[PDB]
Amino acid sequence: STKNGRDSNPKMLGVKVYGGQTVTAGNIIVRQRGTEFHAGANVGMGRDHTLFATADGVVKFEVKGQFGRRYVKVET
Amino acid sequence: MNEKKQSRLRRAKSTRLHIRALGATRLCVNRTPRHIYAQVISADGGKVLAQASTLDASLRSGTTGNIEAATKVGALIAERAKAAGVTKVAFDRSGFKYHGRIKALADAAREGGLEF
Amino acid sequence: MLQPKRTKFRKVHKGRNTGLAHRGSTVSFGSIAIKATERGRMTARQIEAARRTISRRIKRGGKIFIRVFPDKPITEKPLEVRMGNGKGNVEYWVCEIKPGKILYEIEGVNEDLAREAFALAAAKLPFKTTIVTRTVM
Amino acid sequence: LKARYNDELKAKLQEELSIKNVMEIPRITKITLNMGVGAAATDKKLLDGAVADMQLIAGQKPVVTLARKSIAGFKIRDGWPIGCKVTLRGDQMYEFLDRLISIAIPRIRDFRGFSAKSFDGRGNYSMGLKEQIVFPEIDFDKIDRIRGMDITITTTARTDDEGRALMRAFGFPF
Amino acid sequence: ANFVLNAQARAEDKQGKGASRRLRRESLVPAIIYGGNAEPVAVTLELRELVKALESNVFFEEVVEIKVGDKVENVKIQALQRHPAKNTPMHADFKRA
RNA sequence: CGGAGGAGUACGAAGGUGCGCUCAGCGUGGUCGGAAAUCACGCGUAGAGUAUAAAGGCAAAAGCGCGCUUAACUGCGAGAC
RNA sequence: GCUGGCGACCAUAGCAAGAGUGAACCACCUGAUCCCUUCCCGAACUCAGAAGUGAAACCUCUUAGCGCUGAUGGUAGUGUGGGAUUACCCAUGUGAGAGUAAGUCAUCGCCAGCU
Repeated sequence: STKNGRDSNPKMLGVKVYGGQTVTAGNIIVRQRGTEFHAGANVGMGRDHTLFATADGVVKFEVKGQFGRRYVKVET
Repeated sequence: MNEKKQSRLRRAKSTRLHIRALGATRLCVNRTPRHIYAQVISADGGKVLAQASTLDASLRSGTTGNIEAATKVGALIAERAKAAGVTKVAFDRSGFKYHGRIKALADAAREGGLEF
Repeated sequence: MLQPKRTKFRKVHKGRNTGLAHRGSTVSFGSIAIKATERGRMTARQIEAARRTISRRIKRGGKIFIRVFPDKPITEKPLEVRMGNGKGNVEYWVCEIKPGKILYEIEGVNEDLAREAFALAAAKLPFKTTIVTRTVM
Repeated sequence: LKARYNDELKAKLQEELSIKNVMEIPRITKITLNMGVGAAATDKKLLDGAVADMQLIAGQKPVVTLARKSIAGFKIRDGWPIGCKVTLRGDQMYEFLDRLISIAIPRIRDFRGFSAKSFDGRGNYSMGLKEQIVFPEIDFDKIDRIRGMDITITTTARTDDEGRALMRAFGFPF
Repeated sequence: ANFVLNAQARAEDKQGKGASRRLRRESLVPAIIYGGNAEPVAVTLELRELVKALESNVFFEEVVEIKVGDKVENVKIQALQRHPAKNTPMHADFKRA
């Protein structure tokens, strides 16, 4: 007999909106377990580190700051 | 050595970042054992809108390093900012305790008529 | 018998053996060496037998460097056991060999003696080999 | 001391070390006393005895020091008091050091107990003296089992020789 | 003086994986010459000539002359690539000296 | 019926907020006190910690303290996964 | 041109060593009355100040010393079509990582004070 054979259900994480797409307020941009990406201008952060848009506009990704973090923002 | 200043900027960082995130005009104040300084800065954080300090010719002949001079500098910055056209600002203590000369400057500005 | 003193995991996937040996194809310790020109597997027993033959031929007059180590475990099913019911038990350890991999080097021995010892050793190995010497570049 | 050091010993040290700037002249910063009374978890009264003792010795309220990290070999663990300590700066350290240099060395059993060695290598000097008497405190009556205290002096003297020079000028026995 | 290598030009249509494999099937060897004050130049050599030159120890310390047409370059051998299993030379670097 | 591990809880503070603080290791000196308790000073360093398994994270620290407290609310909710 | 504050950017920008500045500023500095503070301490936070100093610390300049950046060429991998089956070859498109030549002791904005 074996002692293995367990696994958990999938969680479906990942980027939902890519750069250059238009969004409306409330749209979810990234699903992530930890803060792989950080919230920029017009982007909010949920209690499970989800990133969502707080304005209408166009999504942009970049690398900024002294620690070299990855940021996502919405341009109006 | 140097740890006083490093700690002070470490304490100032959180308030400065929160003010930047809110996007409000900032009233940043600096203190030194001899003088006091105050500036009004745009929300983006790159352009100075107004300034006032004891180095001005009006006060440079006085004590320049106590509560009385802080009140006058607060009145001066309030008047100059009101003339420039800013009304609602967020106060930035830059890691100093909200007390003494800092508090006097803030109170003088509020009395002068900047709502915060 | 060579074997890792400790391992993080007992059993590993089979994998695939492809490519050439860009690392470990240059003589670095001795003056003369034997390298494989064909790909395959080398077991701990084979490594031990080849080392013993080379040492006996060269009469312990020089140093022998072994540059292959068996760190991949291989499992087998107990026998008369049907398919399924989990992975089998570990039986022996092997080292993956890609063409160009140097197996043994010899230092401090005459070239004719070294070639004789390597010729003796090659008859114990499951792949074709060749003899190389140190060069400037 | 105090004015004694400021008016006299400053020039004396300046001429002794031939150092140009007055800010280079060594000065004593702080005095730290410690009792690390371990195994207190078994009894719990020796610790209050010790804090009362140092409160008597020095004119300040001592602070108890808890543990960091847990050692199974000893009976010690993270968040409980293991020792206690006092620090002194300014006039308090000058007065305490004067009382030390004056009245401690006569009342000890064996002289020569202190050395010009035991320098940290940067000008700070630590000495551990057994017994809590040699101070103007109450005698064996009204105190618990006697305890020994460690005292460290921390100064602005850069190196060992300057530390020794300042010590010699102040008048430690060694 | 002692060592002269005859080379041809290697134009842009003769660069890449396929072209290099075709050259080595034709039994030639691609090589690159770089060094101070000038732009790198790509050339091709003969395997037999290269092997003969490498057969001697002094070749790795002397200054050699590579001639392609009328021009001539004075260089030293800087790097060398070999086939892992056959030991045949495959590429060469020359630094201008 | 492939290879490895966890869960069937805990907490009125281990929740909220304002203010404040940096770990771990080593080398030195110093009563019992040593490899290892506590004290002081230097050196390279996130290798510590995060109630609990692992992964993704953590300087505005998401790690660690103190004062006051109950937003561990009621009615909802554009828009998304 | 020097000094202070706030940013842009986040090692070609950093670290380490060496040297320099007190007119102003900055820093060290004096005191503990009053405001305020230490699970002890005017050390830190805070107030009242000007006898001292540029020692420390911060800023500025020099150095390739560590670090960092980094070609060209070749090699590995790979989409499509064909030929083969220890997993490679041909046509066509694409193309690293490591290493080499080489480079680096940053570059800009807003305001205020001095010569």
